Amino acid sequence: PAGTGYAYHQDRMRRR
Amino acid sequence: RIRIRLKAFDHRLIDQATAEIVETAKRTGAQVRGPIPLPTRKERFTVLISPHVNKDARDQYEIRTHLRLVDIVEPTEKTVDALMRLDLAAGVDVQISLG
Amino acid sequence: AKQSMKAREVKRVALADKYFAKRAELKAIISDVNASDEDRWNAVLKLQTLPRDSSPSRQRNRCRQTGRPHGFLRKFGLSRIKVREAAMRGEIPGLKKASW
Amino acid sequence: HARSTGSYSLVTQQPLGGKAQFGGQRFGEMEVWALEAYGAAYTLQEMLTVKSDDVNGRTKMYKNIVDGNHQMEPGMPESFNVLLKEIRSLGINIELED
Amino acid sequence: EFDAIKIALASPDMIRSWSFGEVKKPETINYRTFKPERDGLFCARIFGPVKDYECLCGKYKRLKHRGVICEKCGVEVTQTKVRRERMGHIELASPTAHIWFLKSLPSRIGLLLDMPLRDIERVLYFESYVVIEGGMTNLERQQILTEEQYLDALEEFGDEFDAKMGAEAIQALLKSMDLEQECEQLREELNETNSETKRKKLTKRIKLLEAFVQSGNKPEWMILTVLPVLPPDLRPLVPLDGGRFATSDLNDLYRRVINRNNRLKRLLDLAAPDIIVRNEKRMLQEAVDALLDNGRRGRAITGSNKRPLKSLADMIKGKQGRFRQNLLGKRVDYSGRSVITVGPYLRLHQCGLPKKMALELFKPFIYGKLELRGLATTIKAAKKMVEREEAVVWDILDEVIREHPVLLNRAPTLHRLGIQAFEPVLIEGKAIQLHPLVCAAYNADFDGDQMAVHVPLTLEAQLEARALMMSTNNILSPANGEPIIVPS
Amino acid sequence: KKRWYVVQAFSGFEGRVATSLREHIKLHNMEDLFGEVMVPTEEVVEIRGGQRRKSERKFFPGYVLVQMVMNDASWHLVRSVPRVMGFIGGTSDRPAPISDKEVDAIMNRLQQVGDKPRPKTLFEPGEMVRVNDGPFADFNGVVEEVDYEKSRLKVSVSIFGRATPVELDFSQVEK
DNA sequence: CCCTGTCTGGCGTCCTCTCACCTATGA
DNA sequence: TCATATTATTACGCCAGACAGGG
Ligand SMILES: [Zn+2]
Repeated sequence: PAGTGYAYHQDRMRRR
Repeated sequence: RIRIRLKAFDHRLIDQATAEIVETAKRTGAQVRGPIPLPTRKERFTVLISPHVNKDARDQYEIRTHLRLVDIVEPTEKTVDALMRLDLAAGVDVQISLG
Repeated sequence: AKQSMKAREVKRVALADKYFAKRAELKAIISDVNASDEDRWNAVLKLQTLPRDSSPSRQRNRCRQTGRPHGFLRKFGLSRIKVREAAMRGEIPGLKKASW
Repeated sequence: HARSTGSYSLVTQQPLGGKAQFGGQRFGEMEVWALEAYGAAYTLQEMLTVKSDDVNGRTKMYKNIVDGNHQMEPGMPESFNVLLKEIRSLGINIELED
Repeated sequence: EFDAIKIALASPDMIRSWSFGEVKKPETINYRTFKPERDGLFCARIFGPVKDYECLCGKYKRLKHRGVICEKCGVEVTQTKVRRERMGHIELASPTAHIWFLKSLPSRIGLLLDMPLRDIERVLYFESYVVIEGGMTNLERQQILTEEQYLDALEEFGDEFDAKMGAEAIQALLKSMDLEQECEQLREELNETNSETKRKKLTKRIKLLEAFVQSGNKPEWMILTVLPVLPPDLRPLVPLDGGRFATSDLNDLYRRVINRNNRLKRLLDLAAPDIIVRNEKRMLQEAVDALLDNGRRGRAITGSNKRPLKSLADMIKGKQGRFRQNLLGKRVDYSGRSVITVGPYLRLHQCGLPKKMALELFKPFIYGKLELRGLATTIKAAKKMVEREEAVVWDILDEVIREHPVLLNRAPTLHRLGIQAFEPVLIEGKAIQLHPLVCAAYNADFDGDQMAVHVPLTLEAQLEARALMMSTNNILSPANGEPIIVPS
Repeated sequence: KKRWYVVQAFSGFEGRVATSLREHIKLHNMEDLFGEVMVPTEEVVEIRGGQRRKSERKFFPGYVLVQMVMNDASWHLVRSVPRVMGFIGGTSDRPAPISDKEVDAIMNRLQQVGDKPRPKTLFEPGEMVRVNDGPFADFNGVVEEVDYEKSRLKVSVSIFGRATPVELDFSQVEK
């Protein structure tokens, strides 16, 4: 949840 | 001594079974007694074949239960246990009895 | 036979299954010559109290397929007619037409 | 030494170590830190799930590479399931919620 | 797929729900043949069949009835990796308290039952008695009792009096410990005192007392009643080159716990006297405590020769546990390693990479390229082609290299400039040619150094190697503003 | 009066510990301070039929019973006997004797569980019998019919992919 | 009762390569 | 071969953390 995966974790944290 | 009572309706099948059992015995142990044929049970049945009435009209069926007495005189370690593996033909009720 | 008859038979069987231990015991008591008279009497009365369908001499052997009371055979559990059919079809093992 | 796909170890489904055993180079801990230090996230995900540990993930990967579709189905490291069995074999009850 | 990982205590119902069969016999394997033991540690019915979709003994040698269990085999019928997830449970005859909750500093059972560690161990190793709701006598609940203290009490309070010992007694104490009641008391005790030391001693006890009530963790779950066994696949029994089995240490630990538990069940069958079953339960307690965390008790047990054998907690902790050795750092396919050399003709986004390493690291891309053209048909044909190395696979190799970066890595990577991505240029040779300016980033001279190459497989990883980790992108050191591609 | 005590030896060298203990007694001639030395046996007899000799550790599995008195000299004597760890008791200062009734009950139970098992061996239709005494040995099977009056068990151990219902004895099989 | 020696546990660098050596007992 | 089950060396260097002792 830092690099390229920060967009993925934004998406997963938004979709809860 | 292990007495073995083979019972079946088909005689050929029974014979086949007996031979197999003998084979199983003879490789492992020694001095198999032998396949002794006991008397066959011919259980007969009469029935009226008409749905309603005609008494002289009849069918007479029977079931021929064959017996084969195989005996094993010396039960070794290897022999008795072997029985579990060697699978025989279906519709043959066997009945082993040590002593 | 009817469905109803079959049902009745089943019920009877069930009853028999249920009450066997007690009934048998009662019978034994009644028989036992080395026993009290009063006790025997009680046993006899006790038996009466129990349901009739509990008796095994109540249930009739019917065909397992059709429920036909007559023409029954024990070995097959079937009435003659059905037995014959089975034989013809090959459905009874070992059974074939006999001649001698 | 070089390795595309060789044998795999038994207790933790990761490649073997060394040269005589046809093995792969240890992508150690400080290299994991050095890829966290960039923003390389998919490179590290395939560097410790697809290329290394997950057995269904790497067979899906091998079919996808020989068919031209560069894509990974991630899954879970099997050695993390080994961690669950070793912690769970104590009196400790570790799980995975939701 | 899943959010947070939850950790809690393991109830005996929870351990029976994990399990698939009670591991009774300690007998590992047959050892003269190849078959295991029915039913020992490495069972059939409790876990699964060694062979995939096969009854190990004899039935189901095709794919029709997956599941049937005959009486001749006492075997399940599933996959070869099914035993790796399945775990067994050992019905410990005598209760044994966990070593992780008895000696953690501070002990979990030490600041919960308000009893000193020294006194806790005494009773736990059958060397001291403990009272539990005596009755109308002159004795406390936490106060312990010795042989002389019990003997006199035995003749005194022969009636309503309870004074057990070991984990059993401890368990009862924990079991009969009203958590909620203690909270208020502790809270009231903290508000009715001024003692600095006491305040800190009371706040540390009430913190672990209210935290236990907040969760679903019971006080009687500290003592182990249904010991769980790790999956065989995770405690592997492989033979080395020869005719003997190099057995793991956990099999020694589990086999001793099961040997002792069988002895203790037989002695409780036979009604042995008190001192025999106290030594027997004490040896079981020490065996369980040695299985879980070996050596936390007095001098650790050993098999061969004087070196102690490695337990479960030593499979977790340390430099060589699972975290630091298999989960944070892993061994990695599509990777290579060789000695570096200079090659100053390079541009600083590219490095030299040998043809032999290039044909080994890029075997699946070459297979995919060969299958696309139509030169071959099945995969086997392609593996024979690159095993023979014909004249046409080098053009395939120059067409899989072209725009595909690789991660070069010098072995002591200290900062992020020690993993950089290049484009390969193929080398007649066996040495990685590395552009010289980049050497001042790696701290790489050329006195015998070695570097590892890693291949970004997927497409997002090729783009991360080109857009974040490319060597043209690292021209300033991240520690400051100074350029790291300074001419050396 | 000499009371009993329990000694722990290296389990497996127990008869040699007992012999060395008797010999240390007759060396240091404290003959009035030792009565006996017991190692408890069940006398298992099955070395012939089924090579196993009734695999059962003759309880106790590593403990030596000594009729003794307690002086510190005799305590040092028993712990100076080789391959002896120490006594088993409440403490190491004054180690613990057993009792009277305990020892009595122990001996009685040994004999009972000894001689020949016969104490409620009603296998019944369940569990899994393991025949080992007689020809058909090293085999498992269930007992459909049980005959306590005839002291026989109608077990149908699976044989050649079937089931052979035979009548065996309680000592011929194993629960 | 607040300082206090004293004792007990818990750390101690990454990556790689070569070689040899592996429980006793026992009627 | 197939169950039986654990003893006669010392020689790191801090550095926290808990514990009985005493003015
Ligand atoms: Zn099977």
